[PDB]
Amino acid sequence: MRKTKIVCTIGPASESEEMIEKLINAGMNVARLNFSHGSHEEHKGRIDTIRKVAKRLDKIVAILLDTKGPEIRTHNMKDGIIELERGNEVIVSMNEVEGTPEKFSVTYENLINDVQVGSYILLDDGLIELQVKDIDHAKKEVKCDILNSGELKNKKGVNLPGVRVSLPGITEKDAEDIRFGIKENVDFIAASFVRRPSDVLEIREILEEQKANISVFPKIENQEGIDNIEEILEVSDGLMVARGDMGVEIPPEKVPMVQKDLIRQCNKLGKPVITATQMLDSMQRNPRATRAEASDVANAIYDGTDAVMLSGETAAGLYPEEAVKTMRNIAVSAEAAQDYKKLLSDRTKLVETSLVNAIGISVAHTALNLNVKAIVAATESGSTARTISKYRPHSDIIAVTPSEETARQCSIVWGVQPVVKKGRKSTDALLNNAVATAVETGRVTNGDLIIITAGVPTGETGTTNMMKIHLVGDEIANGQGIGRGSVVGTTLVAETVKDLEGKDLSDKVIVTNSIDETFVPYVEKALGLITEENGITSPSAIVGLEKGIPTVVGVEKAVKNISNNVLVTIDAAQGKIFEGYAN
Amino acid sequence: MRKTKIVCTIGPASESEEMIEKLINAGMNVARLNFSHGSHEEHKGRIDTIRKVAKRLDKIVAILLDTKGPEIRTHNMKDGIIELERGNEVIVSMNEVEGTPEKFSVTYENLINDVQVGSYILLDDGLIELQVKDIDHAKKEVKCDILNSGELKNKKGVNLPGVRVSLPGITEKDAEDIRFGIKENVDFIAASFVRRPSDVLEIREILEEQKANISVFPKIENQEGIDNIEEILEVSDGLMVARGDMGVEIPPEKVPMVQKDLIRQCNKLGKPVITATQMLDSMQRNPRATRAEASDVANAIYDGTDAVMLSGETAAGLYPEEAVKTMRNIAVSAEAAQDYKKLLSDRTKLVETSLVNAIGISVAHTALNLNVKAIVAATESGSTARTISKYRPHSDIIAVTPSEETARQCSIVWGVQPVVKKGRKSTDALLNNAVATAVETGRVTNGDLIIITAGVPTGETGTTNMMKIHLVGDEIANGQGIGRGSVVGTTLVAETVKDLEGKDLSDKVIVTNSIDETFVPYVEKALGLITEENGITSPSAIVGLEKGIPTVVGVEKAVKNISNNVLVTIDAAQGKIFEGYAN
Amino acid sequence: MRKTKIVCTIGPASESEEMIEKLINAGMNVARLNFSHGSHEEHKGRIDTIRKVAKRLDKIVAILLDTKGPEIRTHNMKDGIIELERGNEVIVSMNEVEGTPEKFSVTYENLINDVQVGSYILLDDGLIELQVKDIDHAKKEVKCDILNSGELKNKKGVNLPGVRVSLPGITEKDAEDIRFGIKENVDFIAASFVRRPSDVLEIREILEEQKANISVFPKIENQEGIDNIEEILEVSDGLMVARGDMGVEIPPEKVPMVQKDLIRQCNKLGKPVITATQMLDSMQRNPRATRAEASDVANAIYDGTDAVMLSGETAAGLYPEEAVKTMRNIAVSAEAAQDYKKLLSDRTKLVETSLVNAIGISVAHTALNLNVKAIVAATESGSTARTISKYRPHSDIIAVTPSEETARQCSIVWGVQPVVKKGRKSTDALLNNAVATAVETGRVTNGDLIIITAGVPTGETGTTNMMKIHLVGDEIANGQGIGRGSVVGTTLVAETVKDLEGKDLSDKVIVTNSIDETFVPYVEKALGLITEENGITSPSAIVGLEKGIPTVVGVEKAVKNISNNVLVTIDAAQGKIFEGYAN
Repeated sequence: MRKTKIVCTIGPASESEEMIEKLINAGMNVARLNFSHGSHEEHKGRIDTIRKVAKRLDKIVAILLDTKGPEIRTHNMKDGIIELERGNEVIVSMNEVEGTPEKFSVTYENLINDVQVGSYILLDDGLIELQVKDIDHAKKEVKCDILNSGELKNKKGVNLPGVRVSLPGITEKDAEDIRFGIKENVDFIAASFVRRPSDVLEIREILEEQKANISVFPKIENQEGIDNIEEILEVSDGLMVARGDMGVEIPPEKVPMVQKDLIRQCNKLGKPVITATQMLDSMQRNPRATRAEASDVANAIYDGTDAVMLSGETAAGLYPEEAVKTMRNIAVSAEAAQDYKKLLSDRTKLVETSLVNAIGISVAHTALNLNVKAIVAATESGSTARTISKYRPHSDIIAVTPSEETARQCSIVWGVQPVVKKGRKSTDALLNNAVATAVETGRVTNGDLIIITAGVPTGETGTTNMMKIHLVGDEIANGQGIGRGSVVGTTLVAETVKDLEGKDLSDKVIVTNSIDETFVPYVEKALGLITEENGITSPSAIVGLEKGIPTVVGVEKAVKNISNNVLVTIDAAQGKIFEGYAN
Repeated sequence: MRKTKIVCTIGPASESEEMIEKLINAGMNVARLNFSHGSHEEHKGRIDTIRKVAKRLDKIVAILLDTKGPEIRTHNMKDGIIELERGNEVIVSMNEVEGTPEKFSVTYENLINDVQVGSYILLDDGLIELQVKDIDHAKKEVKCDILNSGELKNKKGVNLPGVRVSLPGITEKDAEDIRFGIKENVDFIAASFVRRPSDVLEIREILEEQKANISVFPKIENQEGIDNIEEILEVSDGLMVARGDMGVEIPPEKVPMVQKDLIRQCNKLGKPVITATQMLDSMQRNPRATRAEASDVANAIYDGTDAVMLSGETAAGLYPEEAVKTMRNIAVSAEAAQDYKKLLSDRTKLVETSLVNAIGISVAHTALNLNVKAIVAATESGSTARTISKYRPHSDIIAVTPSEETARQCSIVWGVQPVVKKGRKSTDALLNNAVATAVETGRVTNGDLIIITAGVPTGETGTTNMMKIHLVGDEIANGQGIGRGSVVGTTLVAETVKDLEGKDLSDKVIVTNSIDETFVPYVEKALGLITEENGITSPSAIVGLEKGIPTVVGVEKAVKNISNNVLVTIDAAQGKIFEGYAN
Repeated sequence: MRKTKIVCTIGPASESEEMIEKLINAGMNVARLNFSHGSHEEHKGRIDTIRKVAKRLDKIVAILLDTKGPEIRTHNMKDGIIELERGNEVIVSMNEVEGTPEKFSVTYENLINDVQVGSYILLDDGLIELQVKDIDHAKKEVKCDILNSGELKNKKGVNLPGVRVSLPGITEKDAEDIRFGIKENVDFIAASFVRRPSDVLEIREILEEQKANISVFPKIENQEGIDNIEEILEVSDGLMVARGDMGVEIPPEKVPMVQKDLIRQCNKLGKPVITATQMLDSMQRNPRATRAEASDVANAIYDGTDAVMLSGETAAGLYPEEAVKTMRNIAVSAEAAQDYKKLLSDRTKLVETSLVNAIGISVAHTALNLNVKAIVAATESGSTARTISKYRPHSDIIAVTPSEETARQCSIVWGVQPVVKKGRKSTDALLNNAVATAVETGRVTNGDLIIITAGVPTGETGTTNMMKIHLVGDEIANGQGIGRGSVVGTTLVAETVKDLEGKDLSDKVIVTNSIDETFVPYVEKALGLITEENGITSPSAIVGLEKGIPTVVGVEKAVKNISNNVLVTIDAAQGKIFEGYAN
């Protein structure tokens, strides 16, 4: 019962074997490595630690590699710092220059081809905004009106509020960074500043060369990306919503509504979504998060995020463990109080009709109606686990897989708790393994209902194409059931009529030889009835059907075999009797 | 595509081997033997004929044995005929007497205990009604006011409009008649004048002695039976609605509404219902039924009947074949024009939540949404077939079974067409047999979608607990699919750009080596695209995703292996290519 | 198109006539006066300014008076500040004392009777929590274990996490404060720390004395209040959800879910809800709100709030206007992108069946289906407006009323824009006024559909009991309509066949004398047809019905009266022709 997965950025505060252990124990599911900073040397060092500490603690943690991305910086500035007055003008040179309140240079020389008169330009993560007055293609200079007078340090960022910014999909560095991911069988690549399908395909063509198999998760940080969200997902394995970065190009006021609609669009196609940045940022400095921050995280969950990400809190914060522990607690709480009927009801309408989704909706409704304890999803790739996870059911999801990487592919998916069991061949084994695996988790015992979905035969696999509903054994006794109902209650083995005379409340299922006239007054006071032998019109059978009591007759040696005062469940249809609570 | 099953009463008109053949060919599913008349000697003679002609024509026909039942006749009457004036009085003696306009005797001596002053009494199937004026328990005579002056022949029937008529459940004769049924492994026992659960249980205790296994179908002919419908079904395997018999005790005007509500209550619990009597009665004499009769039969179907019954039409009518042929035609027509969405929508609300029904509703919705050609139900008993049949889906039901009797048990169930294949053990074999059996019926071929429901493992069986969705093979080629859509259309193997230059309409999926710049103009005019080799960002792949065309790349030897101008289906997800139409 | 109402707390930053003007123009609908601070003298000064500036700008602004409430403070502390160690113990004296790390006093002497061993106690708005170790009723001292070591200033608050805190419903001050409200005909009283019905009734008995008529809105700040939400609303006129206050006694993590469920329970009964505190708090200091804050406000709206409240932002913040302007913008945006079908569908299921609600659900569905521009609700009290507002329709609500106070009563209700028109008597006048008032708002013109709901006759009033659908005039021409359809398009007055020969596209409705054979080819190319005279089988009439074109015949002087090239709407049923777009 945890559902929403926790991604953590590893940094100086949490390279430590000792600390990486604590974070894993505190719920970390995926390790982010941010390639904005650090050398391959450093990143490789942390990867080894995570692997090592993971397989000592015998836990499944994924590695996520976050690229730096293309960007539009300012070039160097004169005296290190430069100022810009508020009603004034500035010239943005496409050619490199030293910074002056008049002449001022940007690294993306092709800016002049993207903007036009009236377009806004933002500097130092939106610290001070400019606006395009004139464009001169001879001199290649863009003359602008300064608006929010502020200082300007050296290599500070520039943002053009969409504006089809025409950078490449990936930088040369990124291209080398992602081959380093390829080298370490890294699990996830979060791609930066994505904004058209091209930008992903560029990563995927580098992957397909080394037959890489890594999941690619775009970072949608501007309008062009928001606008192209469907076509990006078409080509992507998942998605990341960087709010901080987004809040520069599109107004803070509007971001939460945008966020909702992105997450929505991922839930639709069953792609995992990571909600990123500005989660618990005050826990770099403090040991507990502020209310405004807690609210934020919750809304992340209500909106429908497969996962939640900690940035600086864990990488270079004074409280990292606390940051993860807290992240978890908020998760569990925010989930506890939400309606899985609504959640389903929303997804039932939202997703499309397909062979694969048919089984999704079947397993969803069924799990909800029959109140199943666990859905065990047998997958080689992970797409079943996802097809089940998109419909968001209360039931715990269990992704049994033979692939150690696809296990880690699932650590980020909502609801799914993956185990790695060596593959069976035939369905009949597949099913029995499922049941085994379910129980060995401690998550289900004998009373419980389990639904087993998988893609058989497991050769072609591809789509998931079947489900079995399964009550986890295993009938204590059986015989001929009269009536169709059922109940639970503690036995009262009565060897004679006087063996239950003055010591009688309701709430019990009596276990006798047969029913006399002396038994018939006591039986109707009870909850159930099990009788030793008998047929269908017998005194024992007939009395149960008359007074609406679920009964079983012809029960081999009920008085000897069935114990006294032990809780039991009787099933009128089927004619089975169980160890204590079932369905 | 036939659904509603046809029961036929065998008689003098249709004992003939020649004629029983023609009725089987004309759609007969179940053979009614009415034990109101005829000797065991005769009934045994027909049973043999039916068996013999059935297993020659290699068809599954059940036998139904219809009991006569308890009844309340008049004793003999003076001069053979007697009359009764309209404003007069008559005495009904509980002691036997010769009939007189005053003194007049009834076989059910205990009538005096069931009626009271004011109660109505009906004579000769409701020819003339009386009403109770006084009761004398000394003389044991019930003094009545005659109301509808008519003649009165000897052994004519008497009906007390409910009135808990206190006859037994079965007569001595019936008790002997049903052991004769036990002796011939007869498939069904329609029990007459049932009205409380007792009355069935009396048949079922006689069955359980010889471990008989026969389905018992009550005949509900009066208020007490209508009133106890739920409790009767609780104990019964099915039901019959005798309208003629009912129309005596409850007003013709009201019967159709009562009928509806009975059928409804059977559909709820998945018990088969036979709608009986007054179907095509004018076809004893005529070669074609009247409009009023046709309308009747149809309403039977619209109301929801698993089966339709012919009485005298087939037993002692001049046109019997014609009566069955016509019964079929009306069935097919009345089904053709009904809405299986409504039908499902009705049952979705009407039936209860249970493990078994979960699979029903799953198989129902799924079959409707994905437009599956056939639901193959693997049963040993028949309950899966029925769990599937109650939700009434468009899809043909196919009950594969190892039991030759449970095959016949299904002949009467709506939608289900049973086959008898020798049992597999493992699920994996189970599934593969299903698919086999489906195809061997000629009812599904390769393009088609099949749903396979069954109760695994097949040991415990009891409940049905799983389903598999299955597309009947078998991918002509495969490779790397770009996009997620799909289409059907005829190939155009283009070995070069000029190989499709001037000979080009839309509606085709081109099969080339790769895409040049010379191909790109033609590709976007097409429906689909299959290319010889290539990767994901290739010219061939990229152009498809841009222009929304479903494509596959990396198709081993597409130009050589895939034929020209043959209809094909391409599946963008999965990356498969099919022989001609699929899903 | 604004819907969600904005309440603003007036303070030092916004007492100014100049600034109160700017806030009214920036969307303020209700003025909060917080009686936690300030003297009657001050509050009276602001009231006058609001009234004055309101009736100069000719706008309806309500006054809300927010009581301080009962509370449990600490008494004075030694040296002004005192500290408490983390694993230590503290004694909470029910008798006043100077503060010491050991002995420590609380103003609510009866605390000892509410708590028990194990109960938690919170200090300084949940800064440091304690827990009850022992209770001594002799000394009247509660011995506690300190848990979160922190400092403790003088008069700091104490909170017992429910715990039926047995304070009174109102303080003596509050009792005097609310009579001051009575003295200024103040519109709303937000009652603090409400938690049982008693607490409201205490305000309502003080009101009923002076026949006050003021709406009372509880502040639900703890479990006892959450738990009793239904019974409190039973007795209340509305509600406030103070999140800050709530977030002390119940975990930040859980509050959003609680909030939803409270708002839900108000929407159910049609009581207005104000979502309060922690909206845009960073706008005390900054000119624009943070993303996390925006998100919050939006969720307020998605949850279903009739109103949104600004506290310190407007009262003692540097940016107040900006705070209201921004509050508005977020509102309009968060509404723009929500589904009024869902909104209705949610309320349709949620609210109960009643005579009054019948009209609600009728006016709701109808407004959605027929896409009505405005619902004009004629009220004396305001309950119709509210009956209409609870079902949340897209249509603008217009509450026409004779009462200047009930106008202000509606300023806070979702959707409702109130006008004050002097009362009519007869329904027929009532209706015509509605239509007048709707148009005079500029919100509806002639093409538009208006629904008029009201409670007639207006004597008894009480419930709302009727609705009229009304198309805002006024047929340019009329005659005999053939067909039943309708269309809009620009006229082409054709005096002859050559008067439309070569100058012909589709998209027009031709207006001729009659139809020859020379006209019949051109007519079928058109959208509509209006002909000068003619009957029903005429050449002009017949051609329209054959080719499915909406037409009107017998139109007095169509060629002279109807202008050329002016957009018009023709209605086949009714036989009317309109000025340009209708229904």
